[PDB]
Amino acid sequence: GRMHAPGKGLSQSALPYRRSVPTWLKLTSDDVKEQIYKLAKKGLTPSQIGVILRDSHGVAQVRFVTGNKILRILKSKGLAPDLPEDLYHLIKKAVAVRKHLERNRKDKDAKFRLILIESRIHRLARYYKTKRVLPPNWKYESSTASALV
Amino acid sequence: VRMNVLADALKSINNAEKRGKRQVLIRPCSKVIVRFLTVMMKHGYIGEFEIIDDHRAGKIVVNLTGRLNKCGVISPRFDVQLKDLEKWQNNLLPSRQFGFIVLTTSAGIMDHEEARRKHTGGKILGFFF
Amino acid sequence: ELSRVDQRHRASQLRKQKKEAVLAEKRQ
Amino acid sequence: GKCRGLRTARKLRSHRRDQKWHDKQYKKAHLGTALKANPFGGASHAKGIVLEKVGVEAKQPNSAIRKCVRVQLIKNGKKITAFVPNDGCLNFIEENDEVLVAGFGRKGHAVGDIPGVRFKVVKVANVSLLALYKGKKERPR
RNA sequence: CGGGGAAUCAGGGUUCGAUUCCGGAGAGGGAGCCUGAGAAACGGCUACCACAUCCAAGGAAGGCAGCAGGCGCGCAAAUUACCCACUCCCGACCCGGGGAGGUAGUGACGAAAAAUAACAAUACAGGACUCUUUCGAGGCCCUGUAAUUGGAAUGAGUCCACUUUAAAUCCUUUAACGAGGAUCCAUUGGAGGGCAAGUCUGGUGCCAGCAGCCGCGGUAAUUCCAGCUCCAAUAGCGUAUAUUAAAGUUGCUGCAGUUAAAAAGCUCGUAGUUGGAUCUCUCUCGGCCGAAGCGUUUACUUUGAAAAAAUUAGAGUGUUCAAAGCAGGCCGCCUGGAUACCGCAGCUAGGAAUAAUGGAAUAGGACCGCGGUUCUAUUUUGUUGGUUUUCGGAACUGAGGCCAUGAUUAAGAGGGACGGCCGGGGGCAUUCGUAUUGCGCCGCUAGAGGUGAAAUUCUUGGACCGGCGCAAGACGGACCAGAGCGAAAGCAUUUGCCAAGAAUGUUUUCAUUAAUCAAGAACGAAAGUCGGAGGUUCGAAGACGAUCAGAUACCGUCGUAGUUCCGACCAUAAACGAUGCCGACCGGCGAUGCGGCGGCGUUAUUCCCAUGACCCGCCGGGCAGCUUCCGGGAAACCAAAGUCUUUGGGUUCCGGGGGGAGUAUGGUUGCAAAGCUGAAACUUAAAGGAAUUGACGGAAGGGCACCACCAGG
RNA sequence: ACGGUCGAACUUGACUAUCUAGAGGAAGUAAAAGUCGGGUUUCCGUAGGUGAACCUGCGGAAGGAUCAUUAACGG
Repeated sequence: GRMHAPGKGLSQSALPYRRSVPTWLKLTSDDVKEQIYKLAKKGLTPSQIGVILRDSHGVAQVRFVTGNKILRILKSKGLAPDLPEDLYHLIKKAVAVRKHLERNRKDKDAKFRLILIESRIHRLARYYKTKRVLPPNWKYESSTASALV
Repeated sequence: VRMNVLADALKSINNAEKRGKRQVLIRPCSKVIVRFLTVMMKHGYIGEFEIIDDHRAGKIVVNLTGRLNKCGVISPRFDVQLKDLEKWQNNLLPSRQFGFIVLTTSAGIMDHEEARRKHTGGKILGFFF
Repeated sequence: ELSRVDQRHRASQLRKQKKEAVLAEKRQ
Repeated sequence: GKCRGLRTARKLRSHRRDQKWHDKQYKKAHLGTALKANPFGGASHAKGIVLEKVGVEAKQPNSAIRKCVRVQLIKNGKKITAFVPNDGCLNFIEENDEVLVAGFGRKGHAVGDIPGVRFKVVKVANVSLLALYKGKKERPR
């Protein structure tokens, strides 16, 4: 069941039962952490770093190899951005829909989906305010929206 | 969404008892579910079972005998003092001769007669007969 | 009737009227 | 379905009182307009003065002229039609005499053939209709 | 007025509590005061207001919601009696006083007990035991009629006395009198059904009447009015009204919402409610123990102490029994005057499952020791003035050691990435297709139109028809399917741009961020309303023509608003699955749409490789279908409308017999139309739902007959 | 007696709410037998037609009786 859609997908990952590093992976945790460091220096989200490590380097799961997950490694090194990844992408999508609605005035479908994206942004910001990742006075504004991205 | 995993487990066990199946798969598992099924086992009602450990919430395969008539959860978990347990075992149990209110107390999860013996009260979880 | 003071005023008015009639019929 | 939580006592009692207001007896008892429209003012009996005798036609399948009297109640002045029960009992009533009236049976509802009549006379000139009908007492004037 | 409590009640509950015990309040209405320990006192005072009393007319006096009593009011309620003897209270007080209170009077509020006969012999009558094949024969009880007998036994009454008591009355105790049925005489409601008890007799004749409800009465009334008889309760029994149970018809236990009353048009969303796995007691002071912290805190559960008496439950106890009461029992003694229950909140001390919550992630984190800065030690520097006694304690700090140093997992929960796709999803621009209508020119002709018939209409200034063009506005057929997409309303000509989106794939990321939602918001067919533009078709209103005892709708020609666009409003539909949303479980099947995976083969004129089009199987979410004795249901039917008296997964709206009525009125919104919210008086015994039979069809097909016809006599 | 204070109550307008008299207006009821005399399947929302009914326009429902046909598509 999707949160704002009538669909009910089952598309998701399935981790194996084996939590151990495979034998053929001849990488220490240190080299994997350094690879994460250079990918962050290129400038990417933790999801993109995980995908790049999965596809090309044979690292099936970073937290089985290093013992920590990617954004924590970034935050301990100091390369994590100030606003979280999913919230940043939600704001960017809302900004794109805002630009399209400033272009086209009669599009009601865009207005409806814009309302949905704003609601997702508010719920995620409420969660990050509870967990003290965002500042408590953080707020999403219609006008000062593209300044964050 | 899914709440009350004990309710899911007891419902699936009942619905396979009415169809007369030999084994039931209940997912997800819990400590509360395991203590409940243990209580149902020690009175010969449910039978011997397995806990499958996937690294998430596990699954349980329960071997069934044809003995269970009704397996039920009472939700919410009402606070049951010992003075008001009699009204509960009048409302839920089919006889004074058999059937069980499972309740959780600070001595553990038990049935109502053991709570009478141990002189405690608790919260109602279910009943089975 | 509404407004409790108004309905008590109405009752006092009606008492005065009927009691005036009684005092009329008792003088004769 | 019903909310069944442990902290839902306020929703349950609020919903019960709002939905209580949809009952006919509860609304007739507790809203206050049925007691203000009742000629008796919530009394089992009332005393009145006969204004008229009236013959009221029975509802369609029965055919009769039920004998009633139009009375004016002493305490509030409201007007009532009241049935006089047994046969020949209308001859005991004259115009402008005190009449004790009770309910007919159905608590504000019309009873039987007689249309619109909620009331029956019980006493005339402080002797009962039963003693007058069975010849046990006599009425003065 | 509030509590204690009362009525009812399976369990949960509903209703009452003016009222004698506890608390408050007030003395006609306010307001102010004196005195006093205490009063904003009222059987104290002072005003005003409203009442009202005596007056010699100047003045004077008032306060029953104390006891009795009266008027008034009403459906609704007692004596203008006796006493301080009891219980207690006041005073200077063993003595005085008390309408407090006690005692009688009234008293069918209500509660307890309890008469109106009992018996025997005879005469009929049953049922049993014995003997008889049976009939019968008896001694065994029982029964009423007794229009039969008979004495026994009593109180109701009348009445001395004792007793009781302050004096009495009553009760209790006692002499005398007191009972045969015309007396010492039982009522009140009923007798069709519900609901026990008559198809009896006379009267009445849809009248009079009865009848809570169904109904009875119109000439044979089981129902009215009576007579007889029977039934029910009984010193009581009817009626009216409020209220409780019946009512699982208010539903927490525990209802319902496809077709019976009922799920919001759709989606977002705050409060509210609910929320997935996960973790097994000790250092100092005092006598093995007491002190000191406890332990992140609770919620929960068990204990304890506190919670007036009366009431309620309940122990004891022959009030002559009982309702009651708190007494009593034994030959001066012996004893009683228990006990429980007493929500919630608050004190208390154990338990630690369940459920919240916290504890180290810019490490200014623990535990040890090594140090610094500042503030301080109340005693050891005999008596001191002292600069210093030392020691020891608090707050900011520098490194070091030490911790297995410190991050539960990755939900067939959710969000976000990423990948290749997919679709009448949306917006803007653009392309095309016919047809229609109009216009121009050309051809040939007198009709063309409409209808059931016509007529209105057009038309040789040349209609209709045929041809070649031009324009305008509309609309995107067939292809088009139980196919797709969207939150719903909805959505179909090409191309390009614009931004979204489900599903699928993933050994990606975050890690509970979620579900459902009062309030609040976005969108919402058609019609309609304000502004502009446009008008091809169609077309409400409207005009004509036709049509009739009485036609004012149907029908035909014409035609306005509209129908089209752009910007605003409006917020309604049979806005439908007449079916909330989210999660789980309970049978089978093969088609289809998208995505993915595995695999022989055929095809891209035998394809040179991958790739598309087909073919076979699997997986996932979709639109549907078929099959089923899963189980449900009033059923029709439904794999949900199932997992429901074996009743509890979370949550939203919402119904409560039919009408009056979605009406009035108020509020709010709208330019208006209207939308949302939404009664009551009154009226009514059924409205309604699913099935089941088939009178009569003015429904259809057949067969037969000179009592039917045909051709005739 | 001045002043203050508490403060009943009074007077005047407004906003009310009640009680109680009323010229007249517009109705019904009983008395006058007085005078004259064919169509629709069933609906929904909206607009028009003289208010509603009903009819028509526009957009929706079924809560309205599926017969027949359908294996090749190659030369």
